[PDB]
Amino acid sequence: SSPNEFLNKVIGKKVLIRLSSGVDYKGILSCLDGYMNLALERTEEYVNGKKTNVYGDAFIRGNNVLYVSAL
Amino acid sequence: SLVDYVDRKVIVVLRDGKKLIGILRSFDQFANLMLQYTIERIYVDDMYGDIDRGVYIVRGENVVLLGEL
Amino acid sequence: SILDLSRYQDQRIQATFTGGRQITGILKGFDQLMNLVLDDVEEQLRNPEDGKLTGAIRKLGLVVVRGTTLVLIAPMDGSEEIPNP
Amino acid sequence: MLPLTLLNATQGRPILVELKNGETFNGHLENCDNYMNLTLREVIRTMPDGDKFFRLPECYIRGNNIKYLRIQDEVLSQVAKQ
Amino acid sequence: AEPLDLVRLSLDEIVYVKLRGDRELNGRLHAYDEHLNMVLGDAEEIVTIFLKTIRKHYEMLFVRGDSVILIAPPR
Amino acid sequence: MLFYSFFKTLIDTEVTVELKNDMSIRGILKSVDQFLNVKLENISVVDASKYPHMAAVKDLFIRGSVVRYVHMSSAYVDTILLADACRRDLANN
Amino acid sequence: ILPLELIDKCIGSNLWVIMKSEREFAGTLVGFDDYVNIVLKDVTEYDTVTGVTEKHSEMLLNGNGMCMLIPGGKP
RNA sequence: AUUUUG
Repeated sequence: SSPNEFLNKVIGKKVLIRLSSGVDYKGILSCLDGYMNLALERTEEYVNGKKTNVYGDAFIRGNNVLYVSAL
Repeated sequence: SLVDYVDRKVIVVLRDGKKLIGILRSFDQFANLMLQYTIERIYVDDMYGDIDRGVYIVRGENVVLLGEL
Repeated sequence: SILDLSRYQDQRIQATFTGGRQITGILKGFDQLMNLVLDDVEEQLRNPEDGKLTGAIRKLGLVVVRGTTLVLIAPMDGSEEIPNP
Repeated sequence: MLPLTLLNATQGRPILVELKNGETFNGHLENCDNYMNLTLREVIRTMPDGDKFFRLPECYIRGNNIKYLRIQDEVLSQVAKQ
Repeated sequence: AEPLDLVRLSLDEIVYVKLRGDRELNGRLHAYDEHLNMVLGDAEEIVTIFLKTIRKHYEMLFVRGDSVILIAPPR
Repeated sequence: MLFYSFFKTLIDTEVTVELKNDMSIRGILKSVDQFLNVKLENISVVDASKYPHMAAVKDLFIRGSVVRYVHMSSAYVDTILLADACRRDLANN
Repeated sequence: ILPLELIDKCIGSNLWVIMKSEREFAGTLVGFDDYVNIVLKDVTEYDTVTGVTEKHSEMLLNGNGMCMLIPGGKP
């Protein structure tokens, strides 16, 4: 499964998550599940271009995810 | 369930803001509704006007609420 | 499917997607999930403000249409914009 | 009598479909399924603002795009009687 | 090992929740399920409007999971 | 069905349902099903003048999917038993 | 012509993805799954309202919003 | 992955 192989090859690395709203999250991908729910370590949140938040750990509900991109 | 409202006059508020007033005839497990003798009531502040509309089948996902009258 | 897509095989059809995008194209293939293959596709572009059509089109060639986002399918032959009946 | 049973019983008769974005489709119900997917014949498509109109010989409507359906009261009577 | 564990380990903790409609919650997580429905106790809500923020307080608040964007455990 | 049971325990108590369309309805919870559809009785609409069409409504049904929040007054027994139940599900399921 | 076979024939080549919103992606198709979530590499992302473009080395695109998949990439 | 967990 191509999506699963990509995810397994970026787990533990730093990724860009874009949500359908366009809000961005940069962080270390801990794990994901079948709904594309995500767990991120060391997370920076970006609205438009500005960093708005940081989280040591963040749960992202998978229905919001537009894409997961290697950094 | 909605069986308690069957054959009663109800107002149905839809997600797009419409107010339908009619007799609830039936429903199913999606809360799809079937209404008879329905009017659509158009509000501007506290004033309203009615439009006769007949029978509706309302898709459940668009139903915000159903109120007994 | 209640729609027998083979009746449109090699005819131009109009497709509308959830969100408002509209295209036309010549039906070359489909599956049971209503994914389509359309050829000579043209997209009717919309105004960013009103969401209404502008009259401008763009060509897109051979396109795979996702059945999950299809909301409307209609043959082009017999269609016409008309005045308020 | 369930909503979708009424819908199946409306096959062959006029129907009004309003989509979630306010477009309306007037025409004869050709077919329908349990998703509420519809096929209509002899269709008038009215755009949301009520501005532009179109005629379509037939069309397919995916069920999860529908806001509501309107049918003639006479249909409900004649279906109750049968 | 799975993302929902972050929520599991956050039980009885003050969590931060980001919700659709420009809403934010801060509150003690008392329960949740696989939809991310949850109940928060002693919860503050920040509603952002376009700039300006409205603050609200709830003794006990059920949140439907389909509005949830992000959950963050406490620091 | 954790929250279905929680809401069962709130039956005949007062709650306030905030809909995703921003309306808020206070009333007595009379019913809840597996989809978290709720029935309220003796309702009162917050900012009622803004929603004139609700003035003549006494009882109502609300589809679970349009609910944003249900909020109510706290009770310690409620809170600790709810947390206990969540932990019980997590040990079991 | 079966739609998904055409997509599979595009693996290794350029593919232009058009979302329901004013957003597009064009890049080399690495692969896809049963819901046509898509892995693209050496990708350009387009905001077709602002005209801003971004680059990505490799990404998994959620198939939920995809209206159109155009083999051969974008002109 | 076609209405109550997008």
